Amino acid sequence: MKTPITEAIATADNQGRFLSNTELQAVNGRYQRATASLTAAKALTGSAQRLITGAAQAVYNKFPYTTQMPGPAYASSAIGKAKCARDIGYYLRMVTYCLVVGGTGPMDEYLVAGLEEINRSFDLSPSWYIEALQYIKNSHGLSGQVANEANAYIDYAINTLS
Amino acid sequence: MKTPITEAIATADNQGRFLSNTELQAVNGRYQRATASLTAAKALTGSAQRLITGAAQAVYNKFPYTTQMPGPAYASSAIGKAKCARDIGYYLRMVTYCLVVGGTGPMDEYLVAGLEEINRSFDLSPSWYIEALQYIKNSHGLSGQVANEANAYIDYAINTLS
Amino acid sequence: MKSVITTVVSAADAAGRFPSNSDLESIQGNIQRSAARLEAAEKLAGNHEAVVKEAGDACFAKYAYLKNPGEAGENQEKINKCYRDVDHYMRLVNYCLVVGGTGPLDEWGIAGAREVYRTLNLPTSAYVASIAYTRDRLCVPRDMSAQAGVEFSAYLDYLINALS
Amino acid sequence: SIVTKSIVNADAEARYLSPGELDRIKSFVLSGQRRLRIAQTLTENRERIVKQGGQQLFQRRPDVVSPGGNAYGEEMTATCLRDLDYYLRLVTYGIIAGDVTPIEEIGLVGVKEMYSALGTPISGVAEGIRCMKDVACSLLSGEDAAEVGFYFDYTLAAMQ
Amino acid sequence: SIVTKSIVNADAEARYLSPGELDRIKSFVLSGQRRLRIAQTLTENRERIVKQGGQQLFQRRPDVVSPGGNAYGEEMTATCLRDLDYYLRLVTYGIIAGDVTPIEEIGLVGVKEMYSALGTPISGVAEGIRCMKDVACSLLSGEDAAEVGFYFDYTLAAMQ
Amino acid sequence: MQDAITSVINAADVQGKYLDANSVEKLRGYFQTGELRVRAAATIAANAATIIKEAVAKSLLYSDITRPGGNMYTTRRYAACIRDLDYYLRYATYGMLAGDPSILDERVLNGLKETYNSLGVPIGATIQAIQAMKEVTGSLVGSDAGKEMGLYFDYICSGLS
Amino acid sequence: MLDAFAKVVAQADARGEFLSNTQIDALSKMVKEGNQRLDIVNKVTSNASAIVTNSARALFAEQPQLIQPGGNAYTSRRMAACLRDMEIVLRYVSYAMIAGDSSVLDDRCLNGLRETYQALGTPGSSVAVAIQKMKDASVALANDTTGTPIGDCSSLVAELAGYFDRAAVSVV
Amino acid sequence: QLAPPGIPPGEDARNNQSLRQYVARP
Amino acid sequence: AYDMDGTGAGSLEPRGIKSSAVEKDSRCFKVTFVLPSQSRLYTFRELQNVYTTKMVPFSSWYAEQQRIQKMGGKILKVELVAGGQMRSVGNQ
Amino acid sequence: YGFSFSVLESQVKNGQISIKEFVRSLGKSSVYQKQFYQPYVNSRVVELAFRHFLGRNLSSLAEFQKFFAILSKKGLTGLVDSLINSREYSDYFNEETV
Ligand SMILES: C=CC1=C(C)[C@@H](Cc2[nH]c(/C=C3N=C(/C=C4\NC(=O)[C@H](C)[C@H]4CC)C(C)=C\3CCC(=O)O)c(CCC(=O)O)c2C)NC1=O
Ligand SMILES: C=CC1=C(C)[C@@H](Cc2[nH]c(/C=C3N=C(/C=C4\NC(=O)[C@H](C)[C@H]4CC)C(C)=C\3CCC(=O)O)c(CCC(=O)O)c2C)NC1=O
Ligand SMILES: C=CC1=C(C)[C@@H](Cc2[nH]c(/C=C3N=C(/C=C4\NC(=O)[C@H](C)[C@H]4CC)C(C)=C\3CCC(=O)O)c(CCC(=O)O)c2C)NC1=O
Ligand SMILES: C=CC1=C(C)[C@@H](Cc2[nH]c(/C=C3N=C(/C=C4\NC(=O)[C@H](C)[C@H]4CC)C(C)=C\3CCC(=O)O)c(CCC(=O)O)c2C)NC1=O
Ligand SMILES: C=CC1=C(C)[C@@H](Cc2[nH]c(/C=C3N=C(/C=C4\NC(=O)[C@H](C)[C@H]4CC)C(C)=C\3CCC(=O)O)c(CCC(=O)O)c2C)NC1=O
Ligand SMILES: CCC1=C(C)/C(=C/C2=NC(=C\c3[nH]c(/C=C4\NC(=O)[C@H](C)[C@H]4CC)c(C)c3CCC(=O)O)/C(CCC(=O)O)=C2C)NC1=O
Ligand SMILES: CCC1=C(C)/C(=C/C2=NC(=C\c3[nH]c(/C=C4\NC(=O)[C@H](C)[C@H]4CC)c(C)c3CCC(=O)O)/C(CCC(=O)O)=C2C)NC1=O
Ligand SMILES: CCC1=C(C)/C(=C/C2=NC(=C\c3[nH]c(/C=C4\NC(=O)[C@H](C)[C@H]4CC)c(C)c3CCC(=O)O)/C(CCC(=O)O)=C2C)NC1=O
Ligand SMILES: CCC1=C(C)/C(=C/C2=NC(=C\c3[nH]c(/C=C4\NC(=O)[C@H](C)[C@H]4CC)c(C)c3CCC(=O)O)/C(CCC(=O)O)=C2C)NC1=O
Ligand SMILES: CCC1=C(C)/C(=C/C2=NC(=C\c3[nH]c(/C=C4\NC(=O)[C@H](C)[C@H]4CC)c(C)c3CCC(=O)O)/C(CCC(=O)O)=C2C)NC1=O
Ligand SMILES: CCC1=C(C)/C(=C/C2=NC(=C\c3[nH]c(/C=C4\NC(=O)[C@H](C)[C@H]4CC)c(C)c3CCC(=O)O)/C(CCC(=O)O)=C2C)NC1=O
Ligand SMILES: CCC1=C(C)/C(=C/C2=NC(=C\c3[nH]c(/C=C4\NC(=O)[C@H](C)[C@H]4CC)c(C)c3CCC(=O)O)/C(CCC(=O)O)=C2C)NC1=O
Ligand SMILES: CCC1=C(C)/C(=C/C2=NC(=C\c3[nH]c(/C=C4\NC(=O)[C@H](C)[C@H]4CC)c(C)c3CCC(=O)O)/C(CCC(=O)O)=C2C)NC1=O
Repeated sequence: MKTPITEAIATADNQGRFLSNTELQAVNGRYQRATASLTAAKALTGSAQRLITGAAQAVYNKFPYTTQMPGPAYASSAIGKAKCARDIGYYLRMVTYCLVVGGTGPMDEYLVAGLEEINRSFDLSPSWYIEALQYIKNSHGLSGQVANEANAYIDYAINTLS
Repeated sequence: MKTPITEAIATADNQGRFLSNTELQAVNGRYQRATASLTAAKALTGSAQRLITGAAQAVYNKFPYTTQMPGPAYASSAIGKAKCARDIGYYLRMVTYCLVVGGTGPMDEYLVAGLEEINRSFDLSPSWYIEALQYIKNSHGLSGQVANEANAYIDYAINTLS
Repeated sequence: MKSVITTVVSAADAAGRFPSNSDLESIQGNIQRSAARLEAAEKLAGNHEAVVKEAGDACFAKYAYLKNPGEAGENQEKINKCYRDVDHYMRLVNYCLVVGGTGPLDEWGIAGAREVYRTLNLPTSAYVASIAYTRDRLCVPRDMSAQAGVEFSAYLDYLINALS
Repeated sequence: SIVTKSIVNADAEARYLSPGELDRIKSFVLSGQRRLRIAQTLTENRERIVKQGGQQLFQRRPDVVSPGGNAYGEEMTATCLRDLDYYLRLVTYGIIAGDVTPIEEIGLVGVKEMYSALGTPISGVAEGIRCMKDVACSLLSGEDAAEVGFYFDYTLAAMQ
Repeated sequence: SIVTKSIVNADAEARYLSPGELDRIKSFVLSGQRRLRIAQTLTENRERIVKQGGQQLFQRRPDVVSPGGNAYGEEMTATCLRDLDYYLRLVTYGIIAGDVTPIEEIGLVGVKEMYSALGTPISGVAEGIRCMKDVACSLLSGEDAAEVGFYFDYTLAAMQ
Repeated sequence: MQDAITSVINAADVQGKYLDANSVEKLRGYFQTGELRVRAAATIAANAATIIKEAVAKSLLYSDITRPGGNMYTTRRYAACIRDLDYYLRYATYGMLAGDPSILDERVLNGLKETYNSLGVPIGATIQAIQAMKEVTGSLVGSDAGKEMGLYFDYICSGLS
Repeated sequence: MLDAFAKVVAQADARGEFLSNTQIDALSKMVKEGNQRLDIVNKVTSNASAIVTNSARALFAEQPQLIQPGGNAYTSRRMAACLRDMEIVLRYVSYAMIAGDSSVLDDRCLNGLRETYQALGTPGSSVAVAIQKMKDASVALANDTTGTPIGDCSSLVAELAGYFDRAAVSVV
Repeated sequence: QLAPPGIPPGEDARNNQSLRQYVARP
Repeated sequence: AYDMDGTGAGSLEPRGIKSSAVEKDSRCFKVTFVLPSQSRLYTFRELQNVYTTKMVPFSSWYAEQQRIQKMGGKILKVELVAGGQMRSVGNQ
Repeated sequence: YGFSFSVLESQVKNGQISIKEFVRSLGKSSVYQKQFYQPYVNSRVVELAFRHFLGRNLSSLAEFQKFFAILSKKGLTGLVDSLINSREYSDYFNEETV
């Protein structure tokens, strides 16, 4: 779990020493930034079903073959359209977890680690999820440093898929 | 390079001993299978352009969005079409190298080491190259143990892509 | 029935000896070779109506003159008998693979065939156009195994060598 | 299902269920996990199993779609594929019920009276289900294709 | 067996065997390796399964062996255990046949007429088979004891 | 005459739709209890006569329906009872396996209370016999299996009332 | 790790005995099987990706509670570790098929695998379902002709089923 | 099952050990 | 089920024909007999042939053979066409 | 409904079995018990048997209890065989008249 709190503890514990001001300053920067981070976590949560149902539609309009091809990997039946919107709500739920914790720690273990073995095995294309994450970036409707904290964890997910 | 000859040398040189009959039989079996493999490589070479033009067209039929979507990754323009018939000829040439050598060595050193890193970076889909390889497995026209040797290295590349 | 048994019990019976070790050894060859030649007896049996269909029309594609009046394949009934005869020659080859020798061919199809094909004015070259088409339609590891294609072809062109 | 007619069998005979009947209700319910996976494959492949099903049906029976055929025009051809969607649905019921009892009393009992009374060639609709069978068994492994194909050919048998 | 009455069922109905019938003949023959092991356990345990079977039978029903009981004396008590050796044998047949069809037409059909006509208390012989069941299921694991005990209690049901 | 699978297929078929996640969700719930129902139906088949002997002796054995004038006096009338109670313990076993009480009203409940009124059979003593028979059935098959077998007994008692 | 030929020699050396003539003929017919054994190993490794990803897809359809939030195979890393274990077991079973002996399979794949899954909390009865789904997916792929000559492979496919059953009881 | 832990299966040293000098495996 | 459940005298279902037929028996006879009606002269129904030869099952031959003599019939010949003899299992 | 008993129309049209045999086998069929046995009660099954295998209704109360106890103990195969094997069947229909 990459938190700013736990990266400070692991830095002091690599050399067997107490928490100095090198570490208390690192966890000070979590608390100054936590005001803008915790307001983005409520705004992305409160408009989640608008963003999940909107971004699932954004993939079908860019990739129309995913609703036409036969196979278990595509969203042509109702089973595949339900497993598509499940994944978009997995990506949105990880982003709000990172804004709550402070660092890119929840989506490292729960989302990114092991992901490209899954997309290669189950024949899922990572360009579908980039297009869905591009929709949430342009449509959360936030502004200021609330938007900059949210756009950073969205862009962190886009770089892992690309 | 992985070869029945060089893997016998490397397993005796690791132990630090002379080539016994454990190693003289592993290269005897390479010489028995070499007649089937060299007829399979002479036939795949002489019908390469038929297999290259056909396998690229077999990908544009299954995935017609690859000749439609704009961007650098897709075979929409004449430049992206030329970089696709070059990719099929790379996958086919490594199969005829593996038949000549006698193992999955030339396509390890030249094609499949680093393959998942250059696909994810340049945003290529491994499902495009599987359908290009299922065509060659169904259209080389070989028979018997000549086709058993050719389809063994085609099926090896499909396992790394998937 | 000229076979591997009926040469070692026809030569021993004319000699008046028991089956010695020279004749038990000959039927040991009837266990190793018969693993392959029954496979060509089984693939030919399960696909016989498509082989003769693919072979019997090559008699008429090569020689198109048979459907002229006065010739051999002139009407409906004589065309069906011409496809019947290639089914016969494909049946005795299935009988010869399961016997072990050329027994059912040398007694039942070959012997007397040069006297009926001259009397009934059948062209015997039209028969070997159908059998030699079947020998060259044979893909060796696709139709059957490698060895079963040797056994099936060696009775086929023996039948060609009988008719020509 | 196997549960309901193993009961009504032993029901009529004035007896309970034997080990032969209760070791198969037992054997069927442990099979139930694998049955739902098989029916789940055919459930959201009806777009490809029906449309490719009517693919080979018209290539093998152009009379039924040609002018004068029963399924001629934009109208009847839509209903021409509607029945295949029906029978593909009943096969999903038979796979989950472990028997053709759902297919029996739906789409099989008195089917010749309907199609004879509709002017439809009953042999033609039998050809349609066979074309769906090759598409269905091509979507599953060998262990499954011995089941999914197994219910189609029963429907083929009763439909002629 | 399950093979013979799954046939005569589909025989009477003028039809072949469904997947529900043929996926169980299939499921039964793969079960055949495990059935012979179970019957092999009871085969050379008849010395203990019968003798301890009549152990609890007399402790639970001393009337039948007391003077006046049907199995009184050295003679009847030997035949008293002979019937238990019979019914223990038929359970080995039912386990291998996968059904009580061997136990049905041997030792069950008209059994009340025999034992009523012999003066034997039919409830007493039912108590004997139950005592054998606890000895038999004590010789096998839980997965097997749900079968070997399963055929005894059917014999208990039909024997009253 | 529908089991749990037949009822699930009927409702999913009657709307013309496939077996969605909710229809298969109940079917998976039925297959989970498939192991429990057979063992429940196993022991009930073994102790059929013992269960009925326990119920009548515990509910209506010595009451004055058993004595002269009561509804169960003559031996033909007494013998009809255990014949009659055998169906309730038997058909309840079928409902426990099928997981659906459709077989009960199809083959037991319809014309039943209208028949006992004709004969003059006391419905009050009948239900208490089935209630006592339900009580002993929970002894054999256990708690949850008794909950399953007991769920169809009171279904008979409810409709027979 | 010793193959089927060295298993006979290892038993004879502890007796101090030469191999008798009825033991050499039992080993000369293992050579005669030969090509049929390498055809089985070629068919289960050429399709080795398809055996795992189809049997996994058919395992969460029957048991959907594994991929719900709170299930043992819900995340990216826990799903990839599920497909990883199935490829390891399938790898070592094909090692025991080319050897003719299950020695390499339980030396370095099955020792402690049961106690590993108890420590992690992985349901070992559901892991055994996945081994059996890979068993018949590769048994059915062993006895199809598709480029092989026609013959009897029935004793070797029964041998391959025994390795999948040994791995499925050594896991729970 | 398998061999015990560490024992290479098939290379056991107690295969044809005499009983008079046999030592029980801990 | 079968006809030998325990029924005999003094039992609730009436004392009747009890056959020794197993569960779903598959043995059947080939019988031959004449059976004059002996009731047409006060009923005056139409006449039917009384000489019949038919396959009766083992499950109900005894009832039929017990009844054919009830009305004065004479049995000319019977055989067991289908089924075995002394067969413990397999009559089903 | 396109039903078919080809085996029974075989064995009756040749005369291998009587009409009474063909009628009894029809009664023990499964297309019958699915029609007139499963949806009804053993009480109602007894009366529906008389309309079919005897062409008349029940006559008395004791004629019920004799035939209900038979169906009570042997089911459909025990009831229809007890009607076809009665004397009242034979007086009206023996082996040839439907
Ligand atoms: C050219 C001469 C020639 C022969 C003489 C036989 C020799 C012969 N017999 C058997 C082999 C055998 N022979 C028997 C026969 C018997 N065993 C008995 O206990 C009975 C007394 C008797 C039966 C009649 C059996 C049971 C086997 C082993 C099973 C078998 O191989 O069929 C084998 C196979 C095993 C081996 O390698 O030895 C051979 C080659 N075959 C030949 O090709
Ligand atoms: C028992 C004996 C037996 C055989 C000998 C074959 C013979 C045979 N092969 C084909 C049919 C075929 N045979 C081949 C094979 C080949 N085509 C060539 O030109 C190459 C020489 C060779 C490659 C190995 C192909 C590719 C077809 C299908 C297309 C065609 O007819 O050529 C047909 C027509 C019916 C069919 O489609 O199968 C027949 C009779 N089948 C048998 O049952
Ligand atoms: C035991 C093996 C066996 C055979 C090999 C055949 C051989 C054979 N063929 C024919 C008889 C015939 N065979 C042919 C055949 C042919 N004429 C043609 O147009 C083609 C050239 C050719 C077929 C490709 C015809 C047309 C007849 C009928 C001759 C006639 O009616 O005049 C007859 C005369 C009796 C008859 O069948 O009518 C016989 C013995 N029959 C056998 O029983
Ligand atoms: C190095 C690569 C390599 C392989 C992958 C194997 C594969 C292989 N198998 C066989 C040879 C064979 N292969 C089989 C196998 C089968 N037949 C069936 O019907 C079953 C489907 C299947 C069982 C798995 C049989 C039965 C033979 C014997 C040939 C025959 O008798 O026809 C041969 C040819 C031997 C010959 O004919 O001379 C080869 C090359 N061997 C190798 O050297
Ligand atoms: C001087 C006297 C003397 C002996 C009697 C033996 C006694 C003996 N037997 C075994 C060893 C054994 N003994 C048996 C015995 C049997 N197998 C069965 O299935 C039946 C129960 C029975 C055959 C009749 C078995 C299977 C083993 C092997 C145990 C194992 O490896 O797990 C061992 C362990 C060492 C070994 O692996 O051999 C010893 C000391 N050794 C001696 O030195
Ligand atoms: C919490 C972290 C997490 C992620 C990211 C995750 C992804 C994930 N998505 C999957 C499947 C899927 N994903 C999709 C989604 C799509 N296909 C399309 O065509 C659409 C365009 C797209 C929707 C955007 C489909 C259709 C499947 C089913 C594929 C199959 O079962 O073969 C699977 C395969 C196993 C399963 O069915 O559950 C995984 C593991 N699982 C996780 O636990
Ligand atoms: C010898 C081993 C070897 C392999 C395997 C290899 C693959 C390879 N393919 C590439 C590009 C490419 N590959 C494709 C191919 C396709 N896109 C489509 O639309 C089609 C569906 C499909 C072909 C059928 C295209 C269009 C590009 C250009 C992508 C780009 O320039 O961004 C690139 C990017 C570098 C470049 O521009 O050349 C590499 C490294 N190179 C190698 O040296
Ligand atoms: C679930 C079991 C079940 C079936 C099968 C079923 C069939 C059914 N098929 C119908 C019509 C039809 N069905 C066809 C079918 C065909 N034409 C062809 O050429 C082909 C051979 C064949 C299809 C493969 C046509 C053309 C009509 C319309 C006939 C008309 O308009 O006169 C209709 C009348 C319109 C309607 O209500 O749909 C019914 C009820 N109903 C059921 O409940
Ligand atoms: C395979 C099915 C089968 C059975 C069960 C069977 C029973 C059978 N039990 C018999 C006797 C007997 N059976 C008993 C039995 C008992 N006494 C008791 O107290 C106990 C309650 C009970 C035993 C547990 C006695 C005492 C006799 C001798 C009765 C006499 O001598 O009058 C006899 C007569 C003597 C004989 O031929 O053995 C038969 C045929 N035959 C069969 O074919
Ligand atoms: C399968 C569904 C089903 C049921 C339940 C059923 C009941 C039924 N119960 C009957 C009688 C009877 N039932 C009883 C029962 C009782 N007396 C009591 O005091 C108790 C409260 C009760 C026992 C629990 C008695 C005594 C008779 C005989 C009545 C008489 O002779 O007048 C009769 C009259 C005919 C006969 O028994 O042969 C029927 C038809 N029939 C069916 O088809
Ligand atoms: C000797 C060769 C060898 C094997 C085979 C092996 C297995 C092994 N499997 C593991 C985990 C695992 N194994 C599974 C597998 C499953 N869970 C399920 O729900 C499914 C039923 C099943 C397969 C589909 C899962 C989900 C984990 C991750 C457990 C966790 O991270 O909490 C782990 C824990 C470490 C890790 O995360 O990688 C080891 C060490 N280790 C070895 O050294
Ligand atoms: C009223 C005049 C009359 C008689 C006598 C009669 C006999 C008769 N005895 C029968 C069987 C039988 N009869 C016996 C008798 C015996 N086994 C022996 O070892 C003894 C020697 C003998 C006892 C004394 C047996 C064992 C069967 C059953 C045969 C079988 O299942 O194959 C059957 C076959 C059907 C059935 O029992 O349900 C009939 C019809 N029917 C009649 O209408
Ligand atoms: C289950 C065992 C069994 C068999 C086999 C059987 C046969 C049987 N075949 C019959 C007739 C027949 N069977 C045939 C058969 C043939 N004509 C030919 O040329 C061919 C050689 C042959 C067809 C292979 C014909 C034409 C009739 C009608 C005879 C007539 O109307 O006179 C009849 C007369 C009644 C009827 O068909 O309804 C019976 C009972 N019954 C059985 O219970």
